[PDB]
Amino acid sequence: NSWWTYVNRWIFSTNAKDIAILYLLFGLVSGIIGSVFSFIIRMELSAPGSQFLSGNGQLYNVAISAHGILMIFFFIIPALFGAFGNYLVPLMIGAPDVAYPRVNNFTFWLLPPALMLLLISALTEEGPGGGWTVYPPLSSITSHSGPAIDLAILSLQLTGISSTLGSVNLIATMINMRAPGLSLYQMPLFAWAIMITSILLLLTLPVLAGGLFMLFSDRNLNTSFYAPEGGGDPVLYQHLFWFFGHPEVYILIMPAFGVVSHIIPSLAHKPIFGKEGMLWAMLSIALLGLMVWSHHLFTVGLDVDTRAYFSAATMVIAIPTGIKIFSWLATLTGGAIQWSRVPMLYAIGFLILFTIGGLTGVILSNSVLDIAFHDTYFVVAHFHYVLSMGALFGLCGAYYYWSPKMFGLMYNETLASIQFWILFIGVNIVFGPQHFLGLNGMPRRIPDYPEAFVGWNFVSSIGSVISILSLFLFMYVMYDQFTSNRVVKTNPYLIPSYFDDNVIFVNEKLGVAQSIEWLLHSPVHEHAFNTLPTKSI
Amino acid sequence: DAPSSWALYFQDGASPSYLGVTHLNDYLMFYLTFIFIGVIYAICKAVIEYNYNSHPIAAKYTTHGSIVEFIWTLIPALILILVALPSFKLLYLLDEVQKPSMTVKAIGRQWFWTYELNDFVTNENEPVSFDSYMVPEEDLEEGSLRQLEVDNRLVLPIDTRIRLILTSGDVIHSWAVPSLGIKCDCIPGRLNQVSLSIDREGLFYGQCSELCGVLHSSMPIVVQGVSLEDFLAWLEEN
Amino acid sequence: HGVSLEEINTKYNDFFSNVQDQFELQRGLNNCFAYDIVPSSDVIEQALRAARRVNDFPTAVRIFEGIKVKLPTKEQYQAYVKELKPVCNELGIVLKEDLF
Amino acid sequence: SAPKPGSTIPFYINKKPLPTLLYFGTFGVIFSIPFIVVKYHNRNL
Amino acid sequence: AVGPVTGMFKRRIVTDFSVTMILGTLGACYWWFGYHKPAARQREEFYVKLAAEKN
Ligand code: HEA
Ligand code: HEA
Ligand SMILES: CCCCCCCCCCCCCCCC(=O)OC[C@H](COP(=O)(O)OCCN)OC(=O)CCCCCCCCCCCCCCC
Ligand SMILES: CCCCCCCCCCCCCCCC(=O)OC[C@H](COP(=O)(O)OCCN)OC(=O)CCCCCCCCCCCCCCC
Ligand code: CUA
Ligand SMILES: [Ca+2]
Ligand SMILES: [Mg+2]
Repeated sequence: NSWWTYVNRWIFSTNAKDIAILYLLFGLVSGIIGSVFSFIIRMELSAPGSQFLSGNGQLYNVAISAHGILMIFFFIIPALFGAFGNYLVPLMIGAPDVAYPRVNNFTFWLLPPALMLLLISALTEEGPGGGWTVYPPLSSITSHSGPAIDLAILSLQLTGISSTLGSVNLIATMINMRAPGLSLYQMPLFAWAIMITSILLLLTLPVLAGGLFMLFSDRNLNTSFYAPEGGGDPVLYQHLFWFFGHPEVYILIMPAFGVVSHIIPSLAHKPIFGKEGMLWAMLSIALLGLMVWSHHLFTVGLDVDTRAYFSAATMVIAIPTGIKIFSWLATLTGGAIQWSRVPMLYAIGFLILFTIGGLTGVILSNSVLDIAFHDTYFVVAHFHYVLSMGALFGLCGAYYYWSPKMFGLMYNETLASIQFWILFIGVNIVFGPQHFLGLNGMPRRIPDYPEAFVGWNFVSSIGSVISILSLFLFMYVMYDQFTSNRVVKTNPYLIPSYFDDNVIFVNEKLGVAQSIEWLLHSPVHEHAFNTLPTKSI
Repeated sequence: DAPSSWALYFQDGASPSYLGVTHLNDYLMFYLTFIFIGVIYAICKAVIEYNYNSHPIAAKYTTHGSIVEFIWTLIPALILILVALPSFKLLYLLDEVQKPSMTVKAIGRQWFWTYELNDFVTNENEPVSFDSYMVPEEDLEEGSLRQLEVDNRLVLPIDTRIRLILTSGDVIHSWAVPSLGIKCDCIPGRLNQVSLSIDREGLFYGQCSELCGVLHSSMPIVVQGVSLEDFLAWLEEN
Repeated sequence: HGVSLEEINTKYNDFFSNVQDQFELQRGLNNCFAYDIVPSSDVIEQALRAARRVNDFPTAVRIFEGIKVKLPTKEQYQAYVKELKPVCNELGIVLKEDLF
Repeated sequence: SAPKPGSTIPFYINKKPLPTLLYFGTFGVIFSIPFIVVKYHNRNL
Repeated sequence: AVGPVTGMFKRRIVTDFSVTMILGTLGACYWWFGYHKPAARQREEFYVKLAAEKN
C-alpha cells in the first residue's frame, strides 16, 4: 500500500526538497490563469469601441484587477522568492534542513485556500473593482454591495502574513546554520540577496497588514478612518500603501539579481568581478529603497519642499544599479562565453531590457516630468518592461539552470531556444508601441480610447497572441523534459580546461564545483550534509 | 492639441509650462539615448566576438577594480547632477504664484463635470454654472471626434491667467490636459489650487486619469480660448 | 595587487625547471596562460624539456597550439616557430597543421 | 533506510499513450477557466 | 630570447571603448541637432509670425 507512503511523502512531509517543487507547480497554475486573463484584456482593446463584450466596464475592471493581483502575488513572489531559496539556501550555507520544518510546511498551504477564495470573490455579482491598488471611497459600501472585495482584502492579508511567516525561518537558517569557517561576509551573493529581501519584506509587510485591516473595517464597523466627512484623509491611505509598494518590486527583483550573478560566472568560466563592491552597493540599494515612497503621489498636490525632498532622492537609486550593470559587463568580457546555452541566453537578454526599463523609470522620477505621464500608459510601459523583463526572465533562467538539480532530467535545447526567441520577440513588440501610446498623452485603465490610437493597439495585439504560443511551447518542453528519461551527471556545467588530458581529467578532476549544490548527485539525497563541510578558517 | 494617427512626438500645444516641460524632456532624452546605445553596443560586442569557438582561453585572473570603480561612481553621478539641476530650477520657477486674476471651479461627482465662475457675483445675483456631458455617439455632429466632445463646453479667455480651483464630492477624480501640462487630483474634502495660461485661441482636449468606477472613461474635458469681446458676449449671454 | 609582469615569468620558469608530475605540470601550465603574458623563449623551451621529462607527448603539441591561439598575429607565431624549429626537430615534435 | 533516487520526482506517473490526454485536458481546462469566468458575469444580460 | 609579449587585453578594451564612445556621442549629437533646434526654431518663427499678424 503506497497510498499512505504517497501522502506521507507529499502531504505529511516537511523536507525542503519536496516543497519547492509544489511551489513551482502552484506558481505555474497561477501564471497560466493570469496569462489568459492578460490575453483577454489585451484582445478587448484591439480596436476602439465595445468588442467581444456588451460594453461591460465593471467586467473589464474585474479582469484587470484579477490579472494584476494574481500575477503579482501568486506568480512571481511565491515561485521565485521562497521557491528557489528554501530548496537551495541550505545547500549553499552548509546545513541539512531549514531551522523550522513545521513552519516551512505550513507556509505553503496557506496559498491554495487564498486562490480559491480569490476566485470565489471574483465570481460574485460585482467583483473587485478598485484595481491592484484598491482605494477606500471606491471600495466603500456605496459602490460595491456584496462579498466581492472583502474577500480580496482577506486574500491579500493572509498571503502577506503567510509570506512573512515563510521568511522568518529562512533568516534564522542562514544566520545560525552557517558552515564551520563560513563567515557571513564570505556568503554567496544569491543568499545575500535573498536574506536582504527576507528582512525587507518582514520589516515592511506588517504595515500593510495593519493598514489593510483598518481600511477594511470601514465597510463593516462604519469607522471614519478614511471617510471625507468623517475626518479621514485618503492621502494617508496612499502613503501607507506606497510605503510598501515601492520596496515590494525591489524585493521581488533582487532574486533575479542573485540568479543572474550566479548564472554569469559558471557559464562564463570566470569569477564575478568585484564581489565586495557589488554586495555593498546592493546593501546600499536595500537601505535606500525605503526612505523614498512618495514618487507615486507626485500629482496628488503635496507641498513643494516635500516634493523636492522625495524627488531628488529618486535619482540616487540609479547609481548602484548602473555600477552593478557595469560590473556584469566587465565580467562578461575577457572570459569565455557559451552564448548558445539557454540560461546564458536569458541572462544576456535580461541586461538590455532591465537597463532600458531603468532608463524609463528615471524618465518619470521628477514632479516636473511626472505631470505629463502620471497615470498614463507610459508608467504602464515602464513598470511592465521592468517587471516582466526582469523577474520573469530571472525565473525562466533559474528554472532552466537548476532544473536537473530539482528532478534530474534534460530538456530539449532546440525547443527551449525557440521558446526563448519567440517570447523575447513577443514581449518586445508588446510593450514597444505602448511607449508611444503613453507619450501621446492617453491615460491607462480605459476599455475605450479616442479613435486616433488604433494602430499601436493593433501592433500590440499580435505580440500578445505570440506570447500565448510561447507559453504553449514552454508547456510542451516542460512535459517533454519530465518524460524524456534523459540522464544528467553530477556537475553538467563543468568542462575540462585548455590543458586537461582526457584521461587525467576524467579520473583526477571530477567532483569539483564553484558551489556546493553541484557536488551532490543531481537528485539530491533526503539527508545531505551528514558532516559539516569545513573550509580554511 | 489633439491625438493623431501613428504619432511619435507628444503634440503641438500652447502653454508656458508645456514648452518648458518639452525642453526638459528633450534634454533628458538627449542624455539617456547616449547611455542606452552605449550599453546596447557594449553588450552586443562583448559577446559577438568573444564566443567560445574563438576565445578558448579565459583571463580568469582579473577581479580587482583599481581606478575603474571610482569612475563608475563619479561619471554617471555627474550626469545625474547635470539632469537634476535644470529640473530643479524649472520646479522652483513653477512653485511661485503670479498675480491672481480670477478663478474657476471644477467639481465633478460621477461621469459628468460641473464648472462654476463665481468671481463675477454682482447685483444680478446669477452665478454662472453648468455641466459638461459626454455626447452620445449617435448624436455626433457630422465630422466630429468620437469620445472627445462635450455638449456644454468650457469657456476661458486667452492671455488671461486663471487660478483654477480643483474639488470633488465623490470618489477621487483627476483633471488632466496634456496640451497645457497642468494636472492635479480631484480629492474629495480638500481643494487643490492650480493655475493656467493660454497663449493661443484654440480648442484644447483632455480627460481624467484616475479610475473612478465603471464609467471612468466617459468624462472628456474640453476648454477653448476666446477673445475678450467673445468672452464678454459669452458671459452676458447667461 | 601582487606579482608584476616579468616577475611571474621568472617564477614560472623557475617552477618549470623542476616538475616531475604530469598533474602539476598541467596545473602550472594552465595558470601561466592567463596573465596575457606570452611565454619567452626560455620559458617555452623549459616547458618542452619538462614535458619530455615527465614523459607526455600531446602536451608538447598542445603548447604550440595554445601559443598559436593566444598570439595576436601570424607574424609573431612565424617568428616563434622559426626560432624554435631546431628544438622541435631535436625532440621530434610535429605541428598540428602538418600532423593532419 | 538508504534509498537512491531514480531521478524521478514528477508528483504523478507519466508515460506516452494514456497520460498525454489527461495532462492536455488539465492544461486546457485551467487555460479556459477565465472563459467561464467572463461568461458568468454576462449570463442574465 | 624574445621575452614576454603582453598588452593584447588592454589594446582590445581600449579599441572597444573608443568605438562605443564615438558611436554614443555621435548618436547623441544627431538627436540634439535634429529634434531640439529645428522644432524650437520653427516654433519661434511661427510665434513671431503670429505676433506680427496680431496687429
Ligand atoms: C519591477 C521593479 C521595478 C524597478 C526595478 C523599478 C525601478 C525604478 N522605478 Fe519604478 N515602478 C515599478 C517597478 C519598478 N520600478 C512599478 C510596479 C511601478 C508602478 C506602481 C503601481 O502603480 O502599482 C513603478 C512606478 C514608478 C514610478 C511612478 C510613476 C507614476 O505612476 O506617476 C516612479 C516614479 O518615480 C518610478 C521610479 C523608478 C526608479 C527611479 C527606478 C530605478 O530603480 C531605476 C534605476 C535604473 C537605471 C536608471 C538603469 C541603470 C543605471 C545606469 C546605466 C546608470 C546611468 C544612468 C543615468 C545617468 C541616466 N517607478
Ligand atoms: C508580476 C508582474 C506582471 C506581469 C508579469 C504582467 C504581465 C503582463 N501584463 Fe500586466 N500588470 C501588472 C503586472 C504584471 N503584468 C500590474 C501591477 C498591472 C496594473 C493593475 C491595475 O491597474 O490594477 C498590470 C496591468 C496590465 C494592463 C492594464 C490594462 C489597461 O490599463 O488598459 C495590461 C494591458 O496591457 C497588462 C498587460 C500585461 C501583459 C501583456 C503581460 C505579459 O503577457 C507579458 C508577457 C508574459 C507572459 C506571456 C508570461 C510568461 C510566462 C511563462 C513562460 C511561464 C513561466 C512559468 C514558470 C516556469 C513557473 N498588464
Ligand atoms: C503577520 C503578523 C501577524 C502576527 C505574527 C504571528 C503570525 C501567527 C503566529 C505564527 C507564529 C510566529 C512565529 C513564532 C515563533 C516560532 O517559530 O514558533 C515555533 C513554531 C515553528 O518553529 P519550530 O517548532 O519548527 O521550531 C523548532 C523548535 N526547536 O511556530 C509554529 O509552530 C506556529 C504555530 C502554528 C500557527 C500558524 C497559524 C497562524 C494563525 C494566524 C492567524 C492568527 C493571527 C491573525 C492576525 C490577524
Ligand atoms: C556613461 C559612460 C561614461 C564612461 C566613462 C568611463 C571612462 C573610464 C572607464 C574606463 C576604465 C576601465 C578601463 C580599463 C583601464 C585599465 O587599463 O585598467 C587596468 C586593467 C588591466 O588589467 P590588470 O588590472 O590585471 O593589470 C594589472 C597591472 N599589473 O584593466 C582591466 O582589468 C579591465 C577589466 C575590467 C574592465 C572591463 C570594462 C567593461 C566595460 C566598462 C564600462 C563600459 C562603458 C560603456 C558605456 C560607454
Ligand atoms: Cu473620473 Cu476617473
Ligand atoms: Ca475595446
Ligand atoms: Mg494618480
